[PDB]
Amino acid sequence: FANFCLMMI
Amino acid sequence: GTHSLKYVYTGVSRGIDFPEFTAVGMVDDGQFMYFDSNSMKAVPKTEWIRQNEGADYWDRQTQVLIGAHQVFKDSIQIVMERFNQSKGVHTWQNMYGCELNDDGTTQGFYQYAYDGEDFVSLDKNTLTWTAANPQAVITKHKWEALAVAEQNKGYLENTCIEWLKKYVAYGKDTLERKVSPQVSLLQKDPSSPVTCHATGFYPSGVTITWQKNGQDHDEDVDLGELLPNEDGSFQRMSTLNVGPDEWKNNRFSCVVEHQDKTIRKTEDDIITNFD
Amino acid sequence: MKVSSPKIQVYSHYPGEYGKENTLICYVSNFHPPDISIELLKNGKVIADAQQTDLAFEKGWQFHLTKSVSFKPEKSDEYSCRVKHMSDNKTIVWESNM
Repeated sequence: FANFCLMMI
Repeated sequence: GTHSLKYVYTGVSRGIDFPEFTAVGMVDDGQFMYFDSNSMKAVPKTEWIRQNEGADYWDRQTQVLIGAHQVFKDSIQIVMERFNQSKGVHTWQNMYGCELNDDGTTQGFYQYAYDGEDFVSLDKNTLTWTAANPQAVITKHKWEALAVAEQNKGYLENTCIEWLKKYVAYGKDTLERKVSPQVSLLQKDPSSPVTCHATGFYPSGVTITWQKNGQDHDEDVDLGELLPNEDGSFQRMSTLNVGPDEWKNNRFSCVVEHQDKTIRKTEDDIITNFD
Repeated sequence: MKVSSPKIQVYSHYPGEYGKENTLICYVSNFHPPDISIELLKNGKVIADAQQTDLAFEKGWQFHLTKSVSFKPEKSDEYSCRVKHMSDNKTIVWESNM
């Protein structure tokens, strides 16, 4: 299952 | 055995042929999931995931990746500006994943690239981001303030491994399969080189050797690369270039070893077209 | 930004024995950027119903794709893989090794 949490660079 | 779960995201700005965002998920480097920003839907790619997860799982995966697409759009815009590139096609990539070894030890990685070159990489020991260039340093500081390394480490060591364990159970028979190579000796012309061809095997590790008169022969040997078949199996070949005379005067053979078992082919086995 | 031109390898699943059902495979690897055209050809004509893998990449970030289709090689027929990356146009003829 993919990581739910992403932050823009 | 060791198993792995990996995700690879591709973001493209300004392209036509490919979507803005593509995501592929893999267990043991075999794809089980696909998503793109054209369909906006995450979909199964193996029988074992189809049989074991359904609508709820895929709706959740779809939602995560719609979010990833949005973030990728925003991210690529930022990095392009930092390299002073307001025109042309550019790419933003993320790969991350975890491995579970037999001892129950685990490994994991989290990496990003801009135009196919390292941008930032997670060091999950120091909870810091390695910046490959000055352009990445701004991101390093931002992410360290937002505790991104901590979140990512949490995911890799817990969530990722928990799901990997589930996937391994779902696909156990497929993932643990041992399929022996089908081996042939090939020759185009009686005076031409002889090719030992091995195909249809899994896992991918294979040893192809040549012997002369029962002893290992390492001269005039050309070992080919490991190559993928269309069905998840693999193939590899080795070519021996001694003369038809050297073949006539001696007893050459090919030995293919896979999973501690060997197959041997000799001159009596050589096949050809036209004949 | 730098272009990485594709490695192109054309082969069959099984030994390319004439008159035998087989699979023609074109493995296109080590390339960047990702936009690419891959076509399998029989006597210079595009073969229909060829299957292409979903876009992925390895460690080092370079992309790879596999195009494949069922085929039955015969004496008078030529098979090839035509790859178009950026403005390049390459065609690699299938060698049977037999």
